[PDB]
Amino acid sequence: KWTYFGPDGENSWSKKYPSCGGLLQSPIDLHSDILQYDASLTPLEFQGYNLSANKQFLLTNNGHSVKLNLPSDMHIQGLQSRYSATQLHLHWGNPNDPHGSEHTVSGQHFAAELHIVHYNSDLYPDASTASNKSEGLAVLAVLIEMGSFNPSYDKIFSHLQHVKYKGQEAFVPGFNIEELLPERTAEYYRYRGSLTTPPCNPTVLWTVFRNPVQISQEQLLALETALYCTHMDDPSPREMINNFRQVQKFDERLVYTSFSQ
Amino acid sequence: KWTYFGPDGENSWSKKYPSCGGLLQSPIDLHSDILQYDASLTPLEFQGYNLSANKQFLLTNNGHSVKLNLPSDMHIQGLQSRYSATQLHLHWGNPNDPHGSEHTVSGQHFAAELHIVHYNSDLYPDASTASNKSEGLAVLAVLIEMGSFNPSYDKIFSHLQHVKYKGQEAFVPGFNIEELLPERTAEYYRYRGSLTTPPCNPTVLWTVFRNPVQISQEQLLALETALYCTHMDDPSPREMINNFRQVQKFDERLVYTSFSQ
Ligand SMILES: NS(=O)(=O)c1c(F)c(F)c(S(=O)(=O)CCO)c(F)c1F
Ligand SMILES: NS(=O)(=O)c1c(F)c(F)c(S(=O)(=O)CCO)c(F)c1F
Ligand SMILES: [Zn+2]
Repeated sequence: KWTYFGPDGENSWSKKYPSCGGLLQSPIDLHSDILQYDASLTPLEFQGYNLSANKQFLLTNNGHSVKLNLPSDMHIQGLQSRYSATQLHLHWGNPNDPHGSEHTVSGQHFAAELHIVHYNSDLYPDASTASNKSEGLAVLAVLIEMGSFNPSYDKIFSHLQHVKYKGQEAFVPGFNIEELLPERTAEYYRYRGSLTTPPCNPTVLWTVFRNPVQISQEQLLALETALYCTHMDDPSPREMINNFRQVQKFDERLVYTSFSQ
Repeated sequence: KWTYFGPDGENSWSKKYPSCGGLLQSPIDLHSDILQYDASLTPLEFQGYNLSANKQFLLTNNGHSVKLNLPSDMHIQGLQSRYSATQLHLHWGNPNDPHGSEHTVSGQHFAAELHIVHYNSDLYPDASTASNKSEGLAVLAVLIEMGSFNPSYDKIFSHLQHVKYKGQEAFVPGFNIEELLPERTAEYYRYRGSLTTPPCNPTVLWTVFRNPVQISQEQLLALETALYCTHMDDPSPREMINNFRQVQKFDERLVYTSFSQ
């Protein structure tokens, strides 16, 4: 299987996953020279993000990240098709180099990055069918930096203790996923790109919010140190750290912004 | 048939060149979390770098960078063996994006990068032999920013038109190679890494000088429009632009600095 380190690391993904060496690869550096204001980029509307407190949602350690399954009535309104949620998950660095976002801004990482994955439910029945198809996916990316304690992110992080090892699963009671989004979600970067993980299909409409969220030093350290990418009984355990892809070349292309200011 | 762009680009190099997916890969981003001062890193001495103006040195297109062959009596003093020079070459961007260094510093690219490749001549008869042996090679890297015209670099750039296509060769009169190095060569970054091109052997002792040199906008444009990766008669010409590898993960590796700060 693929990993972020050693022989099955990202320089080797294209051997079993040819799209990882093809066009439109993500993530990318978002820097001034390639930004272009596009007045067409109006605010997204987040529908069904207030998940029933009476429902429980599956949290899984899948050996690559921690993922929370989301219901298909949750969706984004404002794009060419309805894009329905399927899962969220995170990417981070490590305590010695706590700079593990996937996208960078003017060459700089953030501490971590949250992805809320949606699929084109007008065209496809589910995210696995959509993922390799034209206009299949839309991902929202939130950049995460260290700062004040974030009660909303703790609604996920308080369960990490139950998903410590690969394959493990816990349930999270519904809460308002919109609380994980930053201020002024009207301000965002938008470009066409790819999954940042195998099979790297170039099927993702990216929206990366301009403003980061904050979590505390303790929360960031918790995320960096809670999980393993190996099964519980593995005699050679490995910590799940540095689970981000390096930035990809992006030449003669623009990233559109909904802000000029 | 490896390239820097498209289907045979750097995410695919490991399909033919396994070490490109292995450990110790270069280049890297030099940033504070991975730096450590090392007082044992004393100044290098550059011996036989003042090449006779009455002698000439072969410049060649190899379809990857322009390389200038260097004589083996040119060498570095100060490492744990004598390292004798073999060649120098460059990496650069393109006219519309002059940001093609390989190493970055705190997430920023420089305009271009000069590599002066040396091999351990105490142990090996030639750089090719050395290149697949541990610490077989020592490369000096100079970061190049856009600035003032540089007459010394122009001693190379003025000959580019005789080496416009793959396989072409030209002769460059000797000059003092030390004129290509920056100020305060005593301050450098040192780490164990790899070739930045196929076959990506993890056999380089890297020294990246702290301080950049300048070349002008017109010199960068000349360099970025002078060369092709393809033969003269190729019916599908490809410009030699953007010939730099993305930075590589580097964790549980430190970069040692000969400067505190
Ligand atoms: N990092 S990323 O947001 O690019 C990304 C993933 F990591 C990811 F795992 C999926 S996926 O929803 O698992 C594919 C459908 O089965 C994605 F669809 C996806 F887009
Ligand atoms: N730009 S770089 O300096 O790291 C570099 C290479 F990438 C590189 F491949 C070689 S190489 O030793 O000629 C090829 C070995 O078969 C080099 F010699 C070399 F110096
Ligand atoms: Zn992701």
